[PDB]
Order: sequence, then structure tokens, then C-alpha cells
Amino acid sequence: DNKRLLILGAGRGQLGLYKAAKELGIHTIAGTMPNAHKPCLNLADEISYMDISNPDEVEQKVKDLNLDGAATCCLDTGIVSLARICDKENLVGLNEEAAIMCGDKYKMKEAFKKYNVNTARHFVVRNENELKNALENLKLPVIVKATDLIYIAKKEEEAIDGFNETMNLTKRDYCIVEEFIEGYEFGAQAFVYKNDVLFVMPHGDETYMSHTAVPVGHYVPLDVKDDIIEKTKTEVKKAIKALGLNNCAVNVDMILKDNEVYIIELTGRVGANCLPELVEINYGIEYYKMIASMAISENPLVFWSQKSKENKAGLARMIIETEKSGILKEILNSNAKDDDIVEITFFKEENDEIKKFENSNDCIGQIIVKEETLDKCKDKLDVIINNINIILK
Repeated sequence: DNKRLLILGAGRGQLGLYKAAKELGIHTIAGTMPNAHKPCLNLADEISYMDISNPDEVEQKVKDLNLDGAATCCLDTGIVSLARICDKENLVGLNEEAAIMCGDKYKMKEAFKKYNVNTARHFVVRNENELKNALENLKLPVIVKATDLIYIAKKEEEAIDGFNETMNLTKRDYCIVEEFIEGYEFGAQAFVYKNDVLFVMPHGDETYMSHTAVPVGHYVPLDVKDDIIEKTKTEVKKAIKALGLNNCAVNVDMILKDNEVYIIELTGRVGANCLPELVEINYGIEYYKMIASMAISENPLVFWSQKSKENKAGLARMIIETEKSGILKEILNSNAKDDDIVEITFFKEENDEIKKFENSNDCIGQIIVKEETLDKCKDKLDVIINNINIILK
């Protein structure tokens, strides 16, 4: 090809886009900080040292990089900086006003009321009278929270008790009273090109509770009625347009309550934790190639037109340790070669520390499988893990 793509970020979770760009014949430039993932840097042709979370620094550093496009994936760290790169170097991608709107819940929820997108509605209250005014356009239960540094409220007596406790602790003169939506949490992937949403793919979200709920697995297909699947397609398409997202892969956090779905979060980049790999399994496509080709002002539809007519099930899980800590000797994988095993990769090596799982950086590795159904995936996955031995010495 002979085309230059700057990829913002070079962590272990971003080597798929570096690999795809190489397979396409693209000259990659790793936009990163001194210490990053070595296999990404060994895939990258160039390295440009930059803080990708600083849109102003980034804008300066790209003028002399001779780029054809720019891309980010699996993280929000450099999502605004990408948007500015595209707005100033006139490269294909999301625009900065859309990236800001996604990033700011007040601005996002303002667009969703205007464009009538299902979401947990909120009011920026300043007094006991504004609380009750806000409560007439809000369904209970509600959360009372501060913006600078939560109080769940089932009934009115817990709401004032919450507002008074919040306003004394916060440094601001205001509070946020927001609808508390409790229900089935899930996500979705989407892709927008020239203002046409190619798809909306709902997906399951497996999690591990320690401090917060850590994402530890994803799967397709989501076990819901087809009416929930179509309701998700509807709200995501509405949200994409409410916020003005375009020429980007999209990652969404949904919630299902009483046969109605709501958008919690929406970002103009692909999701992490093997979600691009589950898009690839589910449609039988090359989705990092669609991302990379779009970035460099080429047509992603070349790859979308080779999709399968069937939807295979996929399951991706992080390998974690929950009742053991130590220094690693070796990881024993006694599993046989199988085309239904998409990936088995380990992140730790001899003399690395195995930390009793608390956050995402404590993952030992990851497994990806595909099969006719999710029950066959899960059974296949249980056999894999049971043939994975982590030795501490």
C-alpha cells in the first residue's frame, strides 16, 4: 500500500490494529509514551513519543509526521486527541465536538433529551425546591451525587437526607439528582461510515467483583428476546446521530429495564477486552482492517461485503488468579491445536509477579473461542482453563 497511519496508544490491548495495518501494507507510527508494549513496537515501523491524552501537544507533534490517517482503539485515553488530529489534518475520523459530548455526561444527556434517546435522565439541582421540581420529570429510585468527588434513594425521605449530606460534603453549590436504573447490564458494538450505521451488535458482559466490578469476559450472542436486540439497534442508531458520531467504530454500555434499554456510556472507538475479536467471530469479517482502512481515507465496505450470512457464537475471557500470589516460573498449556480456539495468549513470564486479582492489569492472559452456540463455547472454555497450570517458584 505505502500509507502512514499513526496509532494513538501502544498497550498489550492494542496490537490487533498494529497487526492489521501491517497485513494491509501500512507504515505504522506508534504514538506513545517511553514504556509501552514491545510486540506493538515490534509491529510498528516508527515511534513518536507523545502524551496522547493531551490534544494540544498531539496537534503540534503531528504536523511533521506526514500522516494519511490516525486511529485509536480499545481505550479513551487518546480519543479527543484523535478527534483534533482529524479536525486539523483533515483526516477521516470522528470530530472533536462529538468526542467532547461523549466524554461529558451533562452534554451527552442534554443531546439525549433533545433527540429523545433512552437514558437515565438527570437534573442539576441547586436547592430543596429545585429537587422536587426535578422529581416531577424523573422516575424513582434516584441517586444523589456530587460532581467533584453516591446516595441511593428508594423514597423521598432518603432523597432530602441524601441532598443535605451531599451538599455539605461537596465544594460546589450544586448536586445531581439522577434516575437510578437497576437492571440487566450489557453492551454493544457498532460501526458508522459516511453516516450509515453498518451494524449494532449486542454483547454479554461477564464481570469480577473485588472493589468495583471488573470486566473479565464478553460473549456473543446476547441471550435476550429479538425485541431487545432491535430496541438496542434503535437507541444506538439514535445516539450516534444525537451526538454526531461518524467514520468511527463505536462502543456502548447499555442497561435493560422492564423491556426497555438505556444508554449509559457511548464512545467513538472500538471496545476493549477482545470485543473486536468477537465482532470478527460474529460476522466473519476483518474488523481491525475496517478500522485501519477507514482511518487512512479508504473504504471499509470492501471487508464488510465479505461477511458471513451466519452468526457464530464467541466467548472471550480473561485468565485471572483469585486465591494465590507469587513470582511466576512457567505457565503450562496442555491443550491441543483447535480451529475453534481463536486465541490463547499469556501476558506474564518467568520472574513476573502474579497478584491476587483486583484490577484489569492483574490478568494472566486471555482465551477466545468460537462455536455454533454459547453453551458449546462455555464447555470448550472450561476444558481449556482446566488444562492451564500456573507454577509459582
